[PDB]
Amino acid sequence: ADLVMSTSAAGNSYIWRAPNGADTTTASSTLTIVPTSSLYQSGNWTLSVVNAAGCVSPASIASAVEINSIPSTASAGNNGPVCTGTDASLSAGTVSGASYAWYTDAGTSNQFSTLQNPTVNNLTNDSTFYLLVTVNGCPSALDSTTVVVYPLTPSPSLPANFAVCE
Amino acid sequence: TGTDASLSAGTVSGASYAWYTDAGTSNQFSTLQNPTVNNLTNDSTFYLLVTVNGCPSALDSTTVVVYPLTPSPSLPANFAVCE
Repeated sequence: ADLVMSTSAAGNSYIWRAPNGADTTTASSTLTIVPTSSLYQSGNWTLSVVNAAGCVSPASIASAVEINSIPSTASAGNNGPVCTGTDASLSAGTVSGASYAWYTDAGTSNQFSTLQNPTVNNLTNDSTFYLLVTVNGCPSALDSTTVVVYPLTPSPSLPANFAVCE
Repeated sequence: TGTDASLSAGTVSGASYAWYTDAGTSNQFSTLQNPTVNNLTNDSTFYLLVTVNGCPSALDSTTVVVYPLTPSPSLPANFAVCE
């Protein structure tokens, strides 16, 4: 994600100091760092400004930036084939402390559940479900699963109505 | 032959697990400690990497051996008896 830092301070030019000493400038009160850059680094950032007389302000109190990694995905699946009309359950792998979120659509707007292994009610067809796993606020890609519904059992066949003598 | 199977891996301190369908670990199979395997009809093999603090630990192949098909039992040919 882009790293965005800004001030409200007035100045003619703004001086941005990276934790590792990298030092850049801009005319704007807002600096955006695109993550290809040598400045896309975590740690304590400081700012100082320079006015029209060429005078540089004291540096600001550092603001920490915490760049989090993107977690790996959880294994995801379900209990296996389900008889048409009955209940089923989903399954997700355990990772270190993380929240789980299941969605009813690939576009994760319709929240299904927040459980590690939620159940699914009344499957009559091959509904799919989508899993996100979030650690320290960072979601881990997305994992689709399909619960396969077995075909309906055909009726057994008996002889036609008949009669016998005593 | 024809049924399901499961894989197994030892527990180590916090580590991620990754199983591959090939020695060249480009085709991700699963990320579970002990994932299942569906429909084995032959001796498929699987490959395990274990990663700690970003460092993968060599590679470990396993083979799930599939038993040979049960032969059909043999009965006498069609026959008849009197009441």
